[PDB]
Amino acid sequence: TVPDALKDRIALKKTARQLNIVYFLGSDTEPVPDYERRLSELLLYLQQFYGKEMQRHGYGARSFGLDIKSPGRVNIIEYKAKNPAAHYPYENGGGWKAAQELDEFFKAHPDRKKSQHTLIIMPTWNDEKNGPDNPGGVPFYGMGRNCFALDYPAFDIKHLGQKTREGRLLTKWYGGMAHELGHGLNLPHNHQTASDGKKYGTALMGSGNYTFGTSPTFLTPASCALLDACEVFSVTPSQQFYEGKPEVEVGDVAISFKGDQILVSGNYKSPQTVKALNVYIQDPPYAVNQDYDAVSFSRRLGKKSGKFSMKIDKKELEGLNNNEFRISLMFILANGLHMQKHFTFHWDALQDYR
Ligand SMILES: [Zn+2]
Ligand SMILES: [Zn+2]
Repeated sequence: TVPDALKDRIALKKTARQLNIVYFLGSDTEPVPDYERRLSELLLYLQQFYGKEMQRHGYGARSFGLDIKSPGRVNIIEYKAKNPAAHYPYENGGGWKAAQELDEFFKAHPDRKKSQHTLIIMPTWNDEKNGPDNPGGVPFYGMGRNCFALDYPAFDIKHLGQKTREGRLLTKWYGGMAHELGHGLNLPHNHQTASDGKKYGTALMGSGNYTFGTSPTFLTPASCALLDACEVFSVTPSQQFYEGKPEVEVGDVAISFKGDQILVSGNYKSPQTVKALNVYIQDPPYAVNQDYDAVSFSRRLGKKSGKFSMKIDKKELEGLNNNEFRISLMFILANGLHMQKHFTFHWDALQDYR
């Protein structure tokens, strides 16, 4: 009743909002057997991973909230869809179609919606391409505050880390869920620093979807700074999330290069508290799926206005190898919105900025 992988687990702080879990069934789709237990175990272990990382970074035992209906059992919404499975495929807006239908379901049942974040899980298609040994066919990506992942018969934590086809399949699809959930929880891609890579392994939002459960995987300071400002990690019920627009004035920005060091400083002013500054340094190209390489840093601010100061060591920029690089400054607000400013440089023609 308790898998071995959950025997080591921490008590977590109650949160003001919880991640919704929807098991999304096409009108012609049968659940994968034993999904309530299998997915509860996997989700509770995922919750442990995120909560232990938040604690290790100084935020206390805070994870994404889950609605628990009995010991070891998540309150999963089993949703029977209006249309057959073929109507909500990975491609061509299948995920948006599912999400719109769930918007209708939550409008008609607002008691069952516990936050603005939802993880939708669909069973694998079973055809000539996909099946229990090669899951796929369904949405599998982040979509705003929503994210999509899948289920299949061996999607069971008992295989975690095992040197078997089931174990390798699990790290692929469980690591995948962990990473897509990160996107759903407002996380962009980022890469571990050189020092963190040596101590803690592979960043989950970098290539950690390939390592989760098999080799050491972790969450960066910058990811934890965003989770600190994510609705389902809130221990402050007075705080409302994601309303309005990010309003930050950023002035007197200086970026200077002195030996091996990158100096970043400036001032900020917001009507909201500014929780933190994340700094991302990456090689081109810069699209939202060409940024697995962005090495990230974070600094706590915690005021509505003030100055920021940061020295970044170039030797921590593990993996970067382009003459051209971009520094992004991301200001994270208390309501979970953020704004960014970008600056591009060239190592062979380094120009201090303002
Ligand atoms: Zn991703
Ligand atoms: Zn890049």
